[PDB]
Amino acid sequence: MRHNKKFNHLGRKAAHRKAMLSNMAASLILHKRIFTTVAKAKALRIYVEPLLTKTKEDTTHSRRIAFSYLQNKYALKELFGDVAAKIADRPGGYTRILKTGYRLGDNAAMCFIELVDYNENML
Amino acid sequence: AHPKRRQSKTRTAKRRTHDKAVMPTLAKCPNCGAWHIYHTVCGDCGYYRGKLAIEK
Amino acid sequence: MDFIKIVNEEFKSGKEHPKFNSGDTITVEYRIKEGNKERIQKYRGVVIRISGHGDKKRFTVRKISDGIGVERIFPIESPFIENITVEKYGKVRRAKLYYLRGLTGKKARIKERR
Amino acid sequence: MIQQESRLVVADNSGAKEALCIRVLGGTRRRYASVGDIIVVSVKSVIPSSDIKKGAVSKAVIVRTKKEVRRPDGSYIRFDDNACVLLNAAGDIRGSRIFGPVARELRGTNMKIVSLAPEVL
Amino acid sequence: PGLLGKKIGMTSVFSAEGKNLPCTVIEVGPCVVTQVKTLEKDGYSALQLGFVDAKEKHTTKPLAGHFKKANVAPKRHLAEFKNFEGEHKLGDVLNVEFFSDADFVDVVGTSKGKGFQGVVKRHGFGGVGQATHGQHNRLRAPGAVGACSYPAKVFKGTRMAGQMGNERVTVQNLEVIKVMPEHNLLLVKGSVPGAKGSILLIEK
RNA sequence: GUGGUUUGGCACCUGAUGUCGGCUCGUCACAUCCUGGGGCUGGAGAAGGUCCCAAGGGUUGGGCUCGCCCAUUAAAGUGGCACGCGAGCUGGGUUCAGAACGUCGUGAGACAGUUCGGUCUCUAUCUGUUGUGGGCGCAGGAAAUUUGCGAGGGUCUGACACUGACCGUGUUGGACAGACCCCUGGUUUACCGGUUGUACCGCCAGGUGCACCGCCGGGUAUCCACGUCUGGUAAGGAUAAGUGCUGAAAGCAUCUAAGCACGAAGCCGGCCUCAAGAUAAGAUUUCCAUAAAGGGUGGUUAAAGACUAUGACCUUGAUAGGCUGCAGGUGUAUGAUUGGUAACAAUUAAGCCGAGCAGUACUAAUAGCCC
RNA sequence: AGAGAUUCGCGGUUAAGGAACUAGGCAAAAUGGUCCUGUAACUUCGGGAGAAAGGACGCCUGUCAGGCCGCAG
RNA sequence: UGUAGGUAUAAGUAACGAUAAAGGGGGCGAGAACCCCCCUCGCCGAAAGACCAAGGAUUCCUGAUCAACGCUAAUCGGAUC
RNA sequence: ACCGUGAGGGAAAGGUGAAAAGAACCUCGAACAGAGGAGUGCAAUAGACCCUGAACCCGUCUGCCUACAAGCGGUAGGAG
Ligand SMILES: [K+]
Ligand SMILES: [K+]
Ligand SMILES: [K+]
Ligand SMILES: [K+]
Ligand SMILES: [K+]
Ligand SMILES: [K+]
Ligand SMILES: [K+]
Ligand SMILES: [K+]
Ligand SMILES: [K+]
Ligand SMILES: [K+]
Ligand SMILES: [K+]
Ligand SMILES: [K+]
Ligand SMILES: [Mg+2]
Ligand SMILES: [Mg+2]
Ligand SMILES: [Mg+2]
Ligand SMILES: [Mg+2]
Ligand SMILES: [Mg+2]
Ligand SMILES: [Mg+2]
Ligand SMILES: [Mg+2]
Ligand SMILES: [Mg+2]
Ligand SMILES: [Mg+2]
Ligand SMILES: [Mg+2]
Ligand SMILES: [Mg+2]
Ligand SMILES: [Mg+2]
Ligand SMILES: [Mg+2]
Ligand SMILES: [Mg+2]
Ligand SMILES: [Mg+2]
Ligand SMILES: [Mg+2]
Ligand SMILES: [Mg+2]
Ligand SMILES: [Mg+2]
Ligand SMILES: [Mg+2]
Ligand SMILES: [Mg+2]
Ligand SMILES: [Mg+2]
Ligand SMILES: [Mg+2]
Ligand SMILES: [Mg+2]
Ligand SMILES: [Mg+2]
Ligand SMILES: [Mg+2]
Ligand SMILES: [Mg+2]
Ligand SMILES: [Mg+2]
Ligand SMILES: [Mg+2]
Ligand SMILES: [Mg+2]
Ligand SMILES: [Mg+2]
Ligand SMILES: [Mg+2]
Ligand code: NA
Ligand SMILES: [Zn+2]
Repeated sequence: MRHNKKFNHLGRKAAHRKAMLSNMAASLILHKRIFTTVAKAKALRIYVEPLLTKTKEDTTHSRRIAFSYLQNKYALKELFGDVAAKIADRPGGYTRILKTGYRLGDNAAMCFIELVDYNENML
Repeated sequence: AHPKRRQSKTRTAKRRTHDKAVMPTLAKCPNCGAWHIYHTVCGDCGYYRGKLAIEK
Repeated sequence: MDFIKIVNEEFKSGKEHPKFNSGDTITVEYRIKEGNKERIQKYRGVVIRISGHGDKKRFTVRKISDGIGVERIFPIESPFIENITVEKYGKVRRAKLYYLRGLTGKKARIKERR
Repeated sequence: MIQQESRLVVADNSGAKEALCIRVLGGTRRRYASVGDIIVVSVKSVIPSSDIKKGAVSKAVIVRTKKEVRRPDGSYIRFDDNACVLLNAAGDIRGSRIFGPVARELRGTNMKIVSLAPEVL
Repeated sequence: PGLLGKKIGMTSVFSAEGKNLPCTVIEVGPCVVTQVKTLEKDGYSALQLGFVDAKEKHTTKPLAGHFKKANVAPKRHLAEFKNFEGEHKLGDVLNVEFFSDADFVDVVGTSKGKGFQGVVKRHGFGGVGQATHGQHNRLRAPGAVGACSYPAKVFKGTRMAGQMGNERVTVQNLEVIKVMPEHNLLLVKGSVPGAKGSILLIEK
């Protein structure tokens, strides 16, 4: 049973899963849109949006707490600069997931996840 | 552990009754005019729900 | 609406009590029934654990009588608690003081706050 | 929660020090005994020059238990040891003193003579 | 007789004489009479009741017409009850004051679902052997299922692994503690089957 | 005379019908261990003996290896099912190769003997069983609520008190089962904290990786028992053994042949669950073709789930997430004042998390295609 | 690649009890480092012996003492 | 329980060979989970790093090819020329 | 060839057409991967594994039957 258990293990050990989520968060912050499997993107949406909410308080404390998740200097700089400037005044829902198709090698369901403020044609 | 008898052609086909290939869920593009998977970005034009999503 | 909150308000019992935390030393006055004449008993000891939600909390008090450790779990809302007095305030570094079981004498002391 | 082969501290002034529980009385497949329950014990050690001898089979009533016990008023009590008091054949105390506290549950089980203890809780 | 209800949760209260009691809170709520069944037309006497208000977006046209005949707003859950001590017309309301004089009630619900379960959890099987002393791979195994070549079959009713829970369960003789008609609330002593939000049948 | 459960007799089945005891899971019989109803007694009561009716449910844990002993219990029943069950377990015993003692033999070796050691193979086809779906039928197409032909389950029992007892009474446990998580207690590789070694971010601070989740202390929801509630109960009807009324055959008698009262945990019911493929396919209400009359495919998902199936919601929407607040877990972060020579201590007041609850369309839920 | 049924393999924690398990404590748990005390019967005088059984252990300050922190050095 | 060759059944089933682990962005290409480049992560490190000998015998480098071989695909290879 | 340290053991495998005249060129496709044409030829369903081309085994289409039915699957009756 898994009644009211609310995160995906993603077929990995806990340390591997946390490392992969941190890497995906850094990749999404650096390149504003990335392509990945649907399940991984849905886990990343849970993981990464509380991290973007921490940039609404530009302090040393919030920078350090964000760095505890990220451990990436360039990602931290971009996130507390341009990403924060763009996602100010948006009350959550910073990301969007759109499905695209299937892979040749394993028929994995594919999608891309992006930040809604860096897509112009989607208003 | 071991089949006592070999199966007849009829028995084999009766089991294989329920083997089938799933039909994809295809929607028509009202503007573009082609097939794409429902709830999925139309890869020919890159549009999704009337808005451009993937810029060629 | 909040039906559980309504029920708890409707059946609310007990009395107000002073604030206390784990590590404090308190005395509880408990009403008991010795056959027919209701009496009041005093239980003094250290609070080692508080758990629960809101006014439905339970707290555990540990004392030592005749070299035998005794623990009592009380509901905060209990109508049998006549009075709670905080004899001294203790300084600790954790919520649950389960390490006090394997201690006795001067090794089980807790430093006072002020 | 006392069962067979449990070891208890004898909490009276009869010569016995420790006892081993042989049987929990009161029904087929009855597993656990609590405060106020009657058990059969074997004496495992005595103080020198004692009345009862090491290895004797006797009856006892449990007065202290490590597992917490619930009262109908919503409160609980637990002790640091499991302790019992020996009884003779009729059902009276074999000794004259009780060491340490005793649960208040002992009052309704016809052990008011035990209830003359240093503290009833 | 009885009404429909929704389980909210559990709490603990103190009775008048200082006894701690575990209580279940049920929102019984107003139930409306949607159909009346007769010996002369249906073959038995019963009252059909609807419980939770539904919008037109979630009501099929046959159900909408069925409600329109009884002149009531559409409901979400319907159930029949029997042996009412009185006469009740089509489209009238019953509330939790119906249980004001009752002392004990029976609660019917659907238990929580466990999915596929083995013999140890489903039936309390002892397990084969010990965890050590030569154990290979039968720790949670059923053991023997038959008695050799004289029956030469497994009997019907043999206890095996399978789906556990998610089925209709009745609990009888739950004491009523309090009825709150101002909130449509009923307090019972003990536990009722099902998860929070599940629909119950409360029989007087 | 009966049985085939002991020792035998016969040699009819067998290019393998492959093994004692124990474990697990049962199922059946009654030649009844306990509980229920009775006849007799060399039965005063109290318990006993013997016989009859009765198989519903129960019928402990250890020291030893059929039997003895210890402590209990209402009781610790007897048997059948390839001496039930090794393609379910074990391998203590037993058919094997090593070795030793006693005895027998010139010897190779042997033994009503003894002793230490000594590989238990197989991916389930058919049938069987437990669960769960697809198709069609009933039926021209449907959404609901149902009746019950039948099936399964449930059925145990102690102590005490009032009137060496009849009877009647009540007050309470043990075991077993179902549900549940307010309480107690467990888990909690979500989460929080302390700390050792090492590496990196020139240095330091602050973090982070690895070392069983490094180790240690805690721990919400969920899942649980050691926890909490609930239940078993009477006897509605026909009866068994027995007790009687009226009464001929047989003018007397007779419980019976025509009749009538009783009388059991046993039978049929009441109670719980399933149940119209019950092809004898039942009944009642309402709606009827295309948009969202009904569906399918699809999407957001769930206290529902192996896959399915089922539940909620799909933009005149709170379905899930995010966001803002709480319940709650942990326990006072970073920094600054403040004291100390320092290791550190106090204030600012915590910080982090929040699987639960409430609010809020920021994100994702396109009626597109097909019956 | 998903998903997170049963069951199995390898691991972790567990209230109260503590060998009641079993042919048998099989397996697991427990012990474990350095230094200081202190070590029995028996003996072929070498041993037994690391018998057994106790105590100290982190950081700071000062010529072992004082102080500080933690459930635990 | 006969022999060779071919084809079935079990069955789209067992399995795809150490639980050291992967994520993303670019490139080439008809076609990419797996090929090439970059960033991040993880594993070994008295080795799973670097050498001598036995044994092997062109497997070494480059250009073409993806039929067969590689327990998947492959634009890649200790594969073919 | 393969197998074995070695002595030694020890396979499978023939056939286009009279004549290579062995298919210029076109279409689909990334590609002959394959096919459809065109052309050669008495014949290409003689197209390179090529004469003939059986069975077991595997498909498609057409006709009739089949979702209340129970055992060596046939045999003798017998509607539509
Ligand atoms: K979260
Ligand atoms: K049979
Ligand atoms: K046997
Ligand atoms: K029945
Ligand atoms: K809870
Ligand atoms: K919890
Ligand atoms: K054979
Ligand atoms: K190349
Ligand atoms: K030819
Ligand atoms: K020819
Ligand atoms: K042919
Ligand atoms: K036939
Ligand atoms: Mg897995
Ligand atoms: Mg780790
Ligand atoms: Mg299939
Ligand atoms: Mg479930
Ligand atoms: Mg077990
Ligand atoms: Mg083994
Ligand atoms: Mg095993
Ligand atoms: Mg003969
Ligand atoms: Mg044979
Ligand atoms: Mg067998
Ligand atoms: Mg031999
Ligand atoms: Mg050995
Ligand atoms: Mg708890
Ligand atoms: Mg334990
Ligand atoms: Mg413990
Ligand atoms: Mg033993
Ligand atoms: Mg045993
Ligand atoms: Mg060992
Ligand atoms: Mg053979
Ligand atoms: Mg199979
Ligand atoms: Mg294999
Ligand atoms: Mg597999
Ligand atoms: Mg060489
Ligand atoms: Mg090379
Ligand atoms: Mg390949
Ligand atoms: Mg090469
Ligand atoms: Mg090619
Ligand atoms: Mg031809
Ligand atoms: Mg030919
Ligand atoms: Mg029929
Ligand atoms: Mg038919
Ligand atoms: Na939440
Ligand atoms: Zn379009």
